[PDB]
Amino acid sequence: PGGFSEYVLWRKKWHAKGFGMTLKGPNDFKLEDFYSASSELFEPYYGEGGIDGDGDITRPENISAFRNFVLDNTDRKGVHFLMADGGFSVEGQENLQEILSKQLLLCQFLMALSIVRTGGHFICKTFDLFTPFSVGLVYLLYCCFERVCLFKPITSRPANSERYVVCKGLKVGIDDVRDYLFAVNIKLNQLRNTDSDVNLVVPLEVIKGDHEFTDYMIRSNESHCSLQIKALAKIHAFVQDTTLSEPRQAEIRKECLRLWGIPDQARVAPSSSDPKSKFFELIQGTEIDIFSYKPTLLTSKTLEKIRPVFDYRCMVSGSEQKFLIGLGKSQIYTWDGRQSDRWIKLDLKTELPRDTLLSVEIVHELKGEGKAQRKISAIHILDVLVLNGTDVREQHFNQRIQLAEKFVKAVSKPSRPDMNPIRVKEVYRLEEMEKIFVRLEMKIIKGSSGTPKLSYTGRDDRHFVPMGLYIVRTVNEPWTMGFSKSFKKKFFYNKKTKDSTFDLPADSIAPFHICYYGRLFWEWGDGIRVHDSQKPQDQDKLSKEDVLSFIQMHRA
Amino acid sequence: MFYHISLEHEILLHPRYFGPNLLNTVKQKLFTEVEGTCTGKYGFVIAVTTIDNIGAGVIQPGRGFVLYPVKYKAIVFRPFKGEVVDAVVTQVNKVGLFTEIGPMSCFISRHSIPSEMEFDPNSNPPCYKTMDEDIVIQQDDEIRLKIVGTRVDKNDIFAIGSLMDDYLGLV
Amino acid sequence: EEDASQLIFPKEFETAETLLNSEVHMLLEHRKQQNESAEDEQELSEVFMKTLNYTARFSRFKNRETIASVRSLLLQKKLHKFELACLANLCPETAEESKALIPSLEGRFEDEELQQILDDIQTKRSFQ
Repeated sequence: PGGFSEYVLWRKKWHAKGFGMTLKGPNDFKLEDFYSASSELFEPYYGEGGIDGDGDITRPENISAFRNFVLDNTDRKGVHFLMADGGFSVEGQENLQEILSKQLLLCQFLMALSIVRTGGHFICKTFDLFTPFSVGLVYLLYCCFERVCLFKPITSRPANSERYVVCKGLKVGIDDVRDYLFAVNIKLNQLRNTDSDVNLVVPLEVIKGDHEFTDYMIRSNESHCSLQIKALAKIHAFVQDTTLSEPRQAEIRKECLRLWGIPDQARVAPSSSDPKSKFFELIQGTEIDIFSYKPTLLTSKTLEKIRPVFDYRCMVSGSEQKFLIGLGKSQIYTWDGRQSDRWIKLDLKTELPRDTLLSVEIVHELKGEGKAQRKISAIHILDVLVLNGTDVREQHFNQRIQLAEKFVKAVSKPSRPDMNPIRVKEVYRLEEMEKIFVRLEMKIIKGSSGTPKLSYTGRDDRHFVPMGLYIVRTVNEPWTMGFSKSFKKKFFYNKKTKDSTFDLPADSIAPFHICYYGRLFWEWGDGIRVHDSQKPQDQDKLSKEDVLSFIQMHRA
Repeated sequence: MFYHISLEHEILLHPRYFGPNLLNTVKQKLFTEVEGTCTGKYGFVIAVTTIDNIGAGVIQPGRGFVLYPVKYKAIVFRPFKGEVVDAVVTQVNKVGLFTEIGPMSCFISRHSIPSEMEFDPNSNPPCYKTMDEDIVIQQDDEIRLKIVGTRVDKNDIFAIGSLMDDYLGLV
Repeated sequence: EEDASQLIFPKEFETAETLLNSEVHMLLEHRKQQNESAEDEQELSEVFMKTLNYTARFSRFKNRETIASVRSLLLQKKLHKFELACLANLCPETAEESKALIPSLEGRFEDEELQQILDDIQTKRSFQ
C-alpha cells in the first residue's frame, strides 16, 4: 500500500508526482489511507489495460505499458528516481527466498533501467545475495549507475535477509542492458514450471575479474551474515527465556525520530472539517472580502487600465470564476466568492489532496463536432493560493502558475480515463494576445441547430466555448515593466524612487490578492468581433482590432 | 402538439373588484387563473391568445359575486402516445433519462433504451454513448423521443419517451 | 385509448387546431412584449418561460413569411392538422424517415411526392 510513496508525498506535498504499480488484491495500493496526498498525486497504473491491469511487474506487457505511461507523463525524460520494495510469502521454504524471488529482483532492476531518467536514482529491496544470478544483477546495476552500495537500515529487522541496494546517477547509454534484461525476463517466463532456469546473467569470470567489486560484495555478504546470525540466535534465546528484553527501545525510537526529522505525532486527525472552517484556517486571517471582488469589465472607458501591457498576463475563460477547496480524495467543494453563498460539493469524478485552495472555472470541454461530439467537464485552474498545505499566494503569478502546472500535472489521470481532468489555463503575455485569436475557430456544436459557435482549441484536440478573456496584473503598486530599446530587454521601473533594474525586485511581485483585485475581464458576448467570421461588430464594444491596436501603440 | 383552440371558463367577480373598468378586470382575472395551468382533458394551458366572448353576468341568488362565462382563443399543448417530439436532455441517469418538452419532464427508462446506448458515469458529464462513441447523448442536447405514453395527472402530463424504434436518439 | 400513431384522438381534440413552433415562439414573444408594457401586471408563469425558451431553441422558420409559405404549401396538401404540424416541426429529410417518425403517413401520399414535400421543407427551412 505505497508506504514509500506515503513518506515521499507527505514530505514533498504537491511538489512531487508519483507513478505506482503493484499487484492487485489484498496488498493493493490504499490511497485513501495516505496521511497526505490523493489519487491525483500518486497515480496507479497496472500495466496493459491501464487501471484494468493486474500490476504484475514480471509481465513484459505490463513492463512496456508502465514504461510508456511514465514516459508520457514525464516529458519523455522519465522519473527522477524509482523505489522498489517487492516481496511475497515464502512460508515453509524461507531458506530459498532469494531463489524464489529472482525474477522479481530482475524485473525491478529492469524497470529502473526502463523509466529512470539520466542522472536519476534507484533504490530496491533485495534479499540474500549468495547466488551468482543476483550478484550479476547487482553488477549490471553497478555498471549502469555512477555509484552503488548495499545497505541495511535499522528499520529493517535485524534477523531477516532484507537489505537495500542504493543507486545514484544513471549513466547515458544503458539501453543495451535494458533490452538484454527484458529478453532474460521473457526467457524466465518461458521456463516456468519446467526443470530449466536462467542461472547466470553475467559470467562468473567477468564478475570475479573485477577484484574491487568482488571484494566489496563478499565483505557485504559476510558482515550481513554475522549480524543476522547474532540476531537470529538472539530471537532464539528470547524464545527460550521470556523474561529477557531490551530496556532501551523507547529511548532508541525517540532518538531515531529526532534524528530523521519525523514528528512523534499520530495519524489520527481525519480532518473532518467543514469547507468553511477549513477555508478560514487556510486563509490565515486574510480579509474574506478580498474573495468577493468582481473583475473590472474591459470597455473603451477602461482600456487605459491595461496601458503598461508588460505588467499584465491574459487567459481565455470558459465559465464563471469560482474558488475550490480540497479536503482530501473526493471531498471537493466550490464557492462563488460571496459571503452569502454556501460551499457546494463538486459533482465530478476527481480527487485532490487535503489543504488545497484554488481559483478555478468549471469548463465543458468538447472533442469532435456535430453528432459525434463528445463533451467532458474539466477543472481549469486560473490561480493558486494553497496546495496540500504550503502557501504560495505571495509568489509571483507566473511562479504560481508554474507550481500549478507542477501540482496539476500531478493532479491528472491517464490511467483512469474515468476521472475528471484538472488543467492549468494557458497564460499569455499581454503583448502576445495575438496568439490567442489564432486558436479561435468556428465549430458546429451539438445542439446549436447547425450554427457554428466560437471555440478556443487547447493544447490537445479539445475545445471549449469562450466567455471572454481575463487580464491579470502581475507587477505591484508603483512598480512597472518597460522595454529598453538599447538593451533589447525588459526592465522594472519604480515610479516613486525612479530606480531601474533588469532583475526582478521582491517588492514588485504581485501576490494573489493584488492579482485578483486588479483583474479585468473582456467579455466575448454577442456583437463582439474577435474572429473574422463573426462580424456583428457593435460599435460600442471593443473588437480584437481595437484591443490589439491599443496594445501595439503602448508596447513602445 | 401545440394547439390553438377555444376554451370556456367561468370567472367569479365580487362587487369589491368591479371598478370603473369592469371588463379589464375580467381579462386580468382570466390571464391570471388559467395561464400556466394544466388539465387532464386539455393539456398544458400555455397562454390565452384572444378573449373572444364575454357572457352575460348571472348574479347568483344569495351570493354576491357575479359569474362570467368566457370564451377565449388559447395556445395549449398536449403530449400524445406515439408522437415523436424533439426534447432537451436535462440529466442522464443509470436508471433513466430526464428530458424536457417545454415545461414537461419526460422520463425515458434505460430498459426501453436499446443495448447500444450504454450509460457512463466515467465521462465527466454522465452520458449515454455507444462503444463506437458516435451517438453521445448527454446533458443539454437536442434529441428526439417517441412518446411511449404520458402519465396524465393533476396539473401534470409528464410523459415517457422511447428510443427503441428507428431514427430515435440524437438529432 | 388514444394513439397518435393512428390519429386516435379524443373527442375533445377533434376541433384542435395545431400550431408551429415558430408560431408559438412569435406569439409568446408578443405576449412577453405585452407584459413588458402595460405595467401593474406581474410576471407570467414558469410554464410560459419554459415553453417560450423551449420553442426558441427548436425554432426552424425564422420568418413569419416563411411560416405563411410553409402553411400555404402544406395546407393545400391532403393532410391532417396533426400530420402537417408534425412534418413541419420534426422536418425529416428522407421519405423513409417521414414514414417512420409518423406511421400515419403510410399511403397518404406517394413516397416520391412525399420526398418532394420534404425537399420543399428543406428548401423553406431557415438555416442558421
